[PDB]
Amino acid sequence: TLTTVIDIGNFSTKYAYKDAAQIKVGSFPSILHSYKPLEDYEGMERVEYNGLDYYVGETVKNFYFGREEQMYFGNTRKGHMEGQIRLVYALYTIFKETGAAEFNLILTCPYESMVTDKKYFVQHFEGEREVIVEGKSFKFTVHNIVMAAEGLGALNFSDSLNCVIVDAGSKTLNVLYLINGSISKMDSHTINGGTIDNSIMDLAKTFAKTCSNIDYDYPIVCTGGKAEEMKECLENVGYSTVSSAELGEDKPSYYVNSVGLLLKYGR
Amino acid sequence: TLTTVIDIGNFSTKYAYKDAAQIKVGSFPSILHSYKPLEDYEGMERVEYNGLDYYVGETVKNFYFGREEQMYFGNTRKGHMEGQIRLVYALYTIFKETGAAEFNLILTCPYESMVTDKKYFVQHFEGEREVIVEGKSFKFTVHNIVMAAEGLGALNFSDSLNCVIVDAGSKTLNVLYLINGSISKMDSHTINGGTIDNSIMDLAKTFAKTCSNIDYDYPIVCTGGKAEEMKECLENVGYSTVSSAELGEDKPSYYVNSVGLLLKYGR
Amino acid sequence: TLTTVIDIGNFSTKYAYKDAAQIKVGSFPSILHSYKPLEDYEGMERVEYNGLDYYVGETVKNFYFGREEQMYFGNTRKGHMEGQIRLVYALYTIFKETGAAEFNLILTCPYESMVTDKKYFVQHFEGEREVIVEGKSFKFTVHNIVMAAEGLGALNFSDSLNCVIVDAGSKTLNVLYLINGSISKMDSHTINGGTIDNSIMDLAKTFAKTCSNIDYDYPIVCTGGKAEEMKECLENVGYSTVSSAELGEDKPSYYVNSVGLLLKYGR
Amino acid sequence: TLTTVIDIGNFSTKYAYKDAAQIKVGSFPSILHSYKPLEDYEGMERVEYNGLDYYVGETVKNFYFGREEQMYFGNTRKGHMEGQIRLVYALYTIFKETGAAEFNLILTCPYESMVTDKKYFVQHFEGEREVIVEGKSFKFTVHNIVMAAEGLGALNFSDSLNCVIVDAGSKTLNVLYLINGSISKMDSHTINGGTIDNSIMDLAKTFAKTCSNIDYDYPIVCTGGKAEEMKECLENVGYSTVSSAELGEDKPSYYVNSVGLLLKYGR
Amino acid sequence: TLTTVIDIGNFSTKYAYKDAAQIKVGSFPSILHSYKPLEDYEGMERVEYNGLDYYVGETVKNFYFGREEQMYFGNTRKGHMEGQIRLVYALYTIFKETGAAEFNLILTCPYESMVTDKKYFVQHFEGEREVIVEGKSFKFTVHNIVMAAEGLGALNFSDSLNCVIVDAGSKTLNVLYLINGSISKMDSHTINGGTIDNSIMDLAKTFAKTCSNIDYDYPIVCTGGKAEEMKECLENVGYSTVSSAELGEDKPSYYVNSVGLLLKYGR
Ligand SMILES: Nc1ncnc2c1ncn2[C@@H]1O[C@H](COP(=O)(O)OP(=O)(O)O)[C@@H](O)[C@H]1O
Ligand SMILES: Nc1ncnc2c1ncn2[C@@H]1O[C@H](COP(=O)(O)OP(=O)(O)O)[C@@H](O)[C@H]1O
Ligand SMILES: Nc1ncnc2c1ncn2[C@@H]1O[C@H](COP(=O)(O)OP(=O)(O)O)[C@@H](O)[C@H]1O
Ligand SMILES: Nc1ncnc2c1ncn2[C@@H]1O[C@H](COP(=O)(O)OP(=O)(O)O)[C@@H](O)[C@H]1O
Ligand SMILES: Nc1ncnc2c1ncn2[C@@H]1O[C@H](COP(=O)(O)OP(=O)(O)O)[C@@H](O)[C@H]1O
Ligand SMILES: [Mg+2]
Ligand SMILES: [Mg+2]
Ligand SMILES: [Mg+2]
Ligand SMILES: [Mg+2]
Ligand SMILES: [Mg+2]
Repeated sequence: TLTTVIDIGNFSTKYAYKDAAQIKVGSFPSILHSYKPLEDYEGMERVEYNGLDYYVGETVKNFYFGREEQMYFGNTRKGHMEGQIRLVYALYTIFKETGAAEFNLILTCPYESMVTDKKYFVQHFEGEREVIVEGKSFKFTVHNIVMAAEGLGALNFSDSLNCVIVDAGSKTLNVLYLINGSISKMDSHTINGGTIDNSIMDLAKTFAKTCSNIDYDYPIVCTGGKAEEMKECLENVGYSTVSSAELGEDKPSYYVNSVGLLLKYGR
Repeated sequence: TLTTVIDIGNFSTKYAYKDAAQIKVGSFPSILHSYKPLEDYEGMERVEYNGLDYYVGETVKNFYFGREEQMYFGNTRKGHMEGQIRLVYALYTIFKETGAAEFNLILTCPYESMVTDKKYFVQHFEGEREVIVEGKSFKFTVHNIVMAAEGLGALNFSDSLNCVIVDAGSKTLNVLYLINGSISKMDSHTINGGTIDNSIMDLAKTFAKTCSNIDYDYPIVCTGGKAEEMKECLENVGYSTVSSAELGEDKPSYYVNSVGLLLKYGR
Repeated sequence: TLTTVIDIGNFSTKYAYKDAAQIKVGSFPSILHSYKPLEDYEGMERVEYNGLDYYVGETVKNFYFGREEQMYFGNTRKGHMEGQIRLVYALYTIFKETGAAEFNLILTCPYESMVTDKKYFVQHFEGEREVIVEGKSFKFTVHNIVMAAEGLGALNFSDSLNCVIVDAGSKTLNVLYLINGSISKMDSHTINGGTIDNSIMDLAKTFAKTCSNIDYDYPIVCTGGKAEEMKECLENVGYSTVSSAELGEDKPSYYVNSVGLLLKYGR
Repeated sequence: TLTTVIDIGNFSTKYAYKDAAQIKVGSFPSILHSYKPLEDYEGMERVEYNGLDYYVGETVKNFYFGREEQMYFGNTRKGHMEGQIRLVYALYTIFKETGAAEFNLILTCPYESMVTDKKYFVQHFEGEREVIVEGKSFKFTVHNIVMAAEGLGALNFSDSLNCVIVDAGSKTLNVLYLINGSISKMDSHTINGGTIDNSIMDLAKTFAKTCSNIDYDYPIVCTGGKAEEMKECLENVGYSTVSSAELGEDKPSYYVNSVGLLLKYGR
Repeated sequence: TLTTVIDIGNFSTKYAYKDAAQIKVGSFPSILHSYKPLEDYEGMERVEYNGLDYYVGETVKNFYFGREEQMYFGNTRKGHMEGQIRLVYALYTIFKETGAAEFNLILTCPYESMVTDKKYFVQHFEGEREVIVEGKSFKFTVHNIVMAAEGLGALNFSDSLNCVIVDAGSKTLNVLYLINGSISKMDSHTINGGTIDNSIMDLAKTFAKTCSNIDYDYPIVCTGGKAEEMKECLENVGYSTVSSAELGEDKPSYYVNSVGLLLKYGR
C-alpha cells in the first residue's frame, strides 16, 4: 500500500510518493480536451473514468492552437465531471513507475474549499475503482483520502513556525496565514488571478493590499512554481524576511506544495 | 509660487493651501488601478506620470466590485512606483482651482520613515516635471520639498505643549509622543492596523498596551478621520484629558493633519 | 468551600489556596487575545465568560510575533471587559487541581483603586456564574469577595511592623507606606512604569525621588517578581535596612503578594 | 586659575566665584533626566560626562508633566552616577562666563557626610577631565577640592560667633550647632524633609523638637532659599534672637550658603 | 462639677481628680503627630479641637520610627496651637472614667511663665467648648482655671516648710526655691535639659552650679519621674538633707506634681 500526495493544479498536476528513503516525484501538464477520435496520436493518452473520455498528455495543447487562452481550468472547484481525470491519470502514472494498486491519497485543496470538496473526492473514490487508459483497463484501490491544504508543503522549509505562506499559483494565490503550525481561518485569503494571466510585479502588489495586516519584519514563505521570482518582487515592495522554499537536489520549485506534505503529514 | 501641504493617506489624499487669508482645502479618494482601456468613463480620470498609467478618481472603486479588500494601499511606504500618482494628481487638482504651476510641497510621512523617504520624494521631483492627465499634458514645478511628520497638524489645536498625538488613521496608528513642540524618537510608535480593518474599540485598546508609559492625566490629542470617535473610546479605557482636534467651519476631522501643518510650518 | 487569593497582574496571574496544611500555588501568563478561529491550537485555551471569547494560555504570545510590545495590559484598571477572563480562568485552573466550585475570593488591587474597583468585581460576580472553557461549560460560585491591597503579602516576611513595601511590579510600582500593620494613605505612591519597560537601576532611582521622606535606616520590604534584584539596586542608592521577602521551599519571589495574604488574611 | 564654590542642592545648583573685587554668581535648576533623543530642544542642554548622557537645563521639567513629584533628587548622597552632571555643568557655565579651565572647587556637603563623600568627589575629579556639552567637547582641570559644610556661608552674616545655623533647604534641614567658629558634632542635626514637601510652619515646629537644647535667647541664623520666611515662623514658635542672613545687592537668599563661603574660606 | 489637676508635661500628661475620699489618677504619653489618614489604627485616638487634627495615644510613637528624637515637645511654652490637644484629651479621659462635663482646671506651668500663659489657657477655654474624639463629638465646660506652679505638689510631702523643690523633669529642671510655703522669685531657676537628653549624674551636677547659694544642710525635695534616682545622685554631690517625695500606695513618683496640688490647693 503506497501513500502518495497528488497536488492537482491548473498548469500542471504534481504527484509525490516515497518508495525507498528517497522521494520519487513527477508531474504532467493539466490540459485535457474532449475525445474527438483521432487517427494516430503520439504524445497524449486517452483516459476513461466514470463516463468520461478525455485526452491527457503533453500534446493536448495542439487542440488549442489559435485559442491558447482556453487550455487551462480557471479557478474552478477541483474534482468536477472534468477534474477527476487529472487525478486518476496521476494514479496511473504512479502505477507505471512502481506497480502499486492500493493508494492512500493525500489530496491538496484551497483552504476555503476544505469541507466543501468532500462531496466530489470522497463519494467517487471508495476503493476498487477502474480506469481505461489507452484501451488497457486498470483497476486501483483508494480506501482513505486525507484532504490537506494547498500551501502547507512549504512549512517544512520555513525557519519560523509563525509565518505567511504565499502560494504563487497559476490561476490563484493562496495566502495562508499561519500561527503555530496551525492555519488561521480569518486571515487566510484566496486571491484570484495567477502567474499565467498576471505578471508577478502586478501580482505581488495585490498581495500587499489584501494581506496588509502584516508588518515588514514578519516571515513570508513563497511557494509555487514562480516562488524564486515571487520573493524577488516582494522585496521591492518592502518585505524583509521573505524566503522562498527550496527543495533538495534536482527538484524544482513547483514540487514544494507536494513534497513538503509528504515530509510532514500522512501518518 | 504656491506653498501647499499634501497629506497622502490610504483612504484618501488631502491637500491644503492658502491663497487668500482663508484656507482652501479638498481631497480625493486614494484608490487607483492599472490602465485597462475602457470605453467611456465618467467619474475617474487617467493619470500618466513617469512611465505609469493609472486611473484616479471617485469611480475607480467600481474596478474592485467583488474584491473590495483590494482597493486600499496597505501600510506601504508612500511614494512607490504607484504612490507618486496620488501626489501628482493632487498637484493637478490644485491647478484646476488656482492656476499655479510652481509648488512648495509640504509632504507628510510617518516619523519612522522620515529620513528614508528622501530616495523617492526628492529624486523624482526636481522641478519642470510633466503629467498627462486625461490626454491634456500638464507641466508643473517643485523646487523644494519639506517632509513633515504625520500628526503634527493636530499640535496647533492642542491646549498643552506637552502631549501625545494619536493619529487614528486608516491602515496605521501614528502615536507621536511630544515634549516641547518636539518629537521624542524613542516613545513614538507606529501601530499597524487602522480604522478600516479594525474597530475603534479594538484599536483604542491596543493604544493602551503600547503607549503604557502614559498616566491617565496626560494630554492626548486625537487626530485623523475617526478622531471624535477615537476620544469617545479612549475615555472608556480610562484616559481623562483627551481632546480631539477640531478645525474651523465646514472642515471635518480628516483635514487636521493637513490644515494644521499649514498654520504652523512652511516658512 | 475553598478560600483562595488571586493576584491578577500584568505579566502573570498568580493564584494561591490552602487545601492541606501546605499551600498549593500556581500561575499562568497574563497574555490574552481576541478569538480568531484557529485550526488546531495546543498550548492555549479558549475562555468564554459574559459575552467574551478570548484565548488564555502559554502560546497566546505567538499572536504577537512582530509586535511584542502589544501583549501586556498596561497599568489599566483590573477587571475590565477584558480583565475578567484572567480571573475566571484562574478559577478554572483551581478546579482542575481540587474540584472546588465554591470560592471565597481574596482579590488584590492597588491601594489607590481600592474603593473604585467594586463596580466591576462585585457586580459581575454574585455566585452561580458560568464559564465555557475549551467547549466544556463550567459552573462556579463566588459569594464573598475580599479586595485586599497589592503588596500586603510581603508584610508577613517583614522583621519590622513599621516599614515600606516596594512592589517591583511589571507595569507599575506600588510603594505602600505602612505604620503599625496599617497602610498610610497620604504616603502610599503608585509609580507608573515597571520592570518590563524600565531597568531596575533606572526604576530604583525613581523610588528614591518619590518616597524621599524616608531616611536610610528605615525598613524597606521589596516584593514582586524582581524582588531580589530590587534590593541589590536599592543598596547602591544608599538604603541600609532593605530586605526582600523570601518564601518557603520551591516558591519563587513572584508569589509573595499572593502567598503572604493567605497566611495573614481571609478570616 | 579660578577658585569657585559650587553648592549642589536639590532644587537648584548654585555656583559662586570671584573674578574682580565683585562676586559674580548664578545658578541653574537641579532637574535632570535620561537622554531620550529628541527632535529640537530649546531650553535644555545635553551633558555627557563619564559614561552618562543627561539633559540639564530649564525645560527638563517638561519631561515630568503629570509626574511632577519625580523631578527632584531626594536627600540622596550628592555625587552619584547621576549627581556628577550637576557639578560638571556648573563648571561649564562658569567657562561660558569667564573662559577659565583650571578650577579650585569649594564643594558643599552636609556635615554628617563630610568624610564619606571623598570616595566620589575626589576620585572622579583629578584634573584634565573632559565633558561633552551640546556636542562641543570641553576640557577642564580640577587639582584640589575643599569639601566645606552646608551652612557655613551664613556665618559671615552672623552678629554672634556662637550661634545655630538653620539651613531651610529643599529636601532636608541642616541644623549646624556652632560654638566658636567651629562646628559641634554631637549637636548638629540633619532633619529630613524640606520646603518642597513640607510647609515652613510644619517645618519650623520640627526644628523646635529636635534642637530643644536651645534656650530662646540663643542666636539662630536662618539660611537657605526660604530664609526670610523661616525666621518669621520661628518667632511664632518663641525664639527671640533669630536673624536670617541677608546678602548684598541683587543677590537673593538662596546664595547665602555659597557666597558666604567665598567670603570666608578657600585660602 | 469636678475639680481636677492636669500636669501637662513633655514625656507624659498626668491628670488627677478626687471623686470619693480616694484620689483617682492616670496619665497618657505626650506624643502627638499630624493627621495623615490611616487605614485601621488600634492604640491611638484622633482628637479634633479648634481647627486641629492630631493623633494622641500609645502608638503615636510608631510614626517616629527612625526619627525618635522628634517625638517630644522640647521646652516649648505649653498651650500652643499643638499643646491644647494634650489638655482636651485629658478632659476626655476623665469623662471616660466618671461622666463629668463641668471641670475646674488646676493647670501646672513653670513659675517663670506664670503670668505669660494666660493668653493661651484662658482665652481658648471659656466653657461650653467641644472636641471631636474618634468621630464622636464631646462637649465639656471649664469656667475657672487656677494656674499653679510646676513643683508645688511635692510640698505636701516635705518635712520642712523651708526647702528647695527640684523638679527632675524630662526636658527641663524646675528648681523652685521656697521660704514659708511661698515661692521666692529671684532664686527659682528653670534649668534647660531634662532626663531624656541628659543623664542624671550630669544633670544633678548642673544643679550644684546654678543653685549654689545653698549650703549642704538645707532641705531639698526631689520630685518628677526620676525623683528617687535624683536624690541618689545629689547625695554623691554632697547634699545631706535631701528627700524625694513619696506618694501613697500604687502611685509612682511621676504623679507627685499632680497629686500633691490636689491635696493642697483648689479651694
Ligand atoms: N512540469 C513542469 N515543467 C516545467 N515547469 C513547470 C512544471 N510545472 C510547473 N511549472 C512551473 O510552475 C508554474 C506553475 O506553478 P504551479 O505551482 O505548478 O501551478 P499550480 O498551483 O497550478 O500547480 C509555471 O509557470 C511553470 O513555470
Ligand atoms: N473624503 C472623505 N469623505 C468622507 N469621509 C472621509 C473622507 N476621507 C476620510 N474620511 C474618513 O476618514 C477615515 C480614514 O481616515 P484618514 O485619516 O482619512 O486615513 P488616512 O490616514 O489614510 O488619510 C475613513 O474611515 C472615513 O470615514
Ligand atoms: N509564571 C511565571 N513563571 C516564571 N517567572 C515568572 C512568572 N510570573 C512572574 N515571573 C517573574 O516575575 C516577574 C514579573 O513580576 P510580577 O510580580 O509577576 O509582575 P506583576 O506585578 O505584573 O504580577 C517576571 O520578570 C518574571 O521573571
Ligand atoms: N534659581 C532659583 N530661582 C528662584 N528661586 C530659587 C532658585 N533656587 C532656589 N530657589 C528658592 O530656594 C528654595 C530651595 O532652597 P535651596 O536652598 O535652593 O534648596 P537646596 O538646598 O536643594 O539648594 C526654593 O523653594 C526656591 O524658592
Ligand atoms: N505614663 C508613664 N509611664 C511610665 N513612666 C513614666 C510615665 N510618665 C512619666 N514617667 C517617668 O517619668 C519620667 C519623666 O518625668 P516627668 O515628670 O513625667 O516629665 P514631665 O515633667 O515632662 O512630666 C520618664 O523618664 C519616665 O520614666
Ligand atoms: Mg499548486
Ligand atoms: Mg493620514
Ligand atoms: Mg503584581
Ligand atoms: Mg543647599
Ligand atoms: Mg512635669
